[PDB]
Amino acid sequence: DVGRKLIIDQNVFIEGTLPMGVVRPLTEVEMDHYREPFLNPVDREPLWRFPNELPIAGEPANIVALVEEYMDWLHQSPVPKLLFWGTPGVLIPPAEAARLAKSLPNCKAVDIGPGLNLLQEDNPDLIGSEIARWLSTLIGTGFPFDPHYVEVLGERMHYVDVGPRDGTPVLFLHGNPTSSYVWRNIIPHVAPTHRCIAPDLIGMGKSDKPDLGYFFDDHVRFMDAFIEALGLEEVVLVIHDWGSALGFHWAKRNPERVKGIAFMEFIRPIPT
Repeated sequence: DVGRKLIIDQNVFIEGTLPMGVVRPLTEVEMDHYREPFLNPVDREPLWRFPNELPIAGEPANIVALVEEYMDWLHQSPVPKLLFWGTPGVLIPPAEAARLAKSLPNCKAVDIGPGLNLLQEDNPDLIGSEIARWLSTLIGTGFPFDPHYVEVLGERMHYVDVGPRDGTPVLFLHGNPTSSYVWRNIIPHVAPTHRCIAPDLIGMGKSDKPDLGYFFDDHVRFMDAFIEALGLEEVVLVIHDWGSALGFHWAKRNPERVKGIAFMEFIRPIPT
């Protein structure tokens, strides 16, 4: 497979596909932070498995059914929702995003303007502040955060933990091919009032990277165990890309524990 050779050996997903998910040009110091987890090609299996797990034309059936179920849940749920989107987008066209805010119950839409997939890198000030104005009702290239580590299923996962200890914590779930680094400029707009937790997915960021196939079920197992390892009860979700698949799948299974979902460029079944 030549496609797999480019993603694994030539790192095309990091050096090519990821810059095509941001409208503005990144800097070499920002790209160094996205490169650092995947310096060794043997650590790049998540970069290849994630797009091969996308729900496209009814395959893979296990993902398509899972995503259909939480999309069905989201349309039935009264949980407050906040939907960011940009033009032209990547996973969500601007027309389908605005139509989704109509159909979803209790959903506020936010036009961010210019955006592809990494809307956090194009306009982190609108996203972080509109989240803060939303939680009330209920640029930096470094990573200035203390590394917290918790043992999960025999492996060790890294996460960001800032903000007050009381109240409802806010769980930030990144996607492919990022890490908690993608929330570095959103978190400061929320940390002064609400606890902010931003884990790195297993095999990504600073978390441990075992010899796994890194299917979606692998992330589900590790993210379920992460949330119980931290002792989180009720949470607010801020989810993006494949993190939205984890966030929505966990919210569908534990709807009484979710107080609000802010999402953008999320996972949905694609007919063609």
